[PDB]
Amino acid sequence: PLRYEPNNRDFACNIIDDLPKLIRFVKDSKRINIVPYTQPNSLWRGPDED
Amino acid sequence: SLATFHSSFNECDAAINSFEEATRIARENKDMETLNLIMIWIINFIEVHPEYANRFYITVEQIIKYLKNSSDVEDANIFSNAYKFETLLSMVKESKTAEVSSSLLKFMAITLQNVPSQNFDLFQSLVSYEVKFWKELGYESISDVYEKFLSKTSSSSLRNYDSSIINQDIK
Repeated sequence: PLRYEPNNRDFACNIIDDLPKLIRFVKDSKRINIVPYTQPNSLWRGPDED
Repeated sequence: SLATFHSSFNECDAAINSFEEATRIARENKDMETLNLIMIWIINFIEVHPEYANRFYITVEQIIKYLKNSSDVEDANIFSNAYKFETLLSMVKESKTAEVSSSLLKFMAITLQNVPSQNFDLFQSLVSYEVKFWKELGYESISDVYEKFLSKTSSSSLRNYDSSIINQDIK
């Protein structure tokens, strides 16, 4: 587990968070639907609810 | 249009009095569709000359709230216009970068959804904002790609005719 506590000497701000997250195009039998993007390995790496 | 001609010669104040009387005549006709044409012309004039935002009888924020919920049909290009004006105000207001990107996303998605070739004016304005937006972030690599699409000497209506020559001279 990484612990990146906020430090004044670290000005390396992040912009990927500000930019909106991507989406995915998956088509089922009925129609083409749009779902939020998840990394192929994010299901077992996602932030756990528990 | 005479007000537009007045704005082309940088008269500015003389155009305001001429435009003001345009609103009164529109009410007498009692037709809704022409007011949107009037309202769109409002902020286009303020966008070129932001120093006159106080002189108008309607603040710029009032228009954005009206056009966003204007209708769901028979607008086509109104919403494409509506969201870009919010983006300029948000950029000027130095709002949070999360909101500016989201607002610009709204304008980029609606412009490219329909034909961008026919609406050459807004497509150029998209490029001008996006180059300016990303240049402000400090990423010239992204700005360069969009810069090759900004058209030169094309300029826009109601803003002089030698503005393109002057702008090229500044650089």
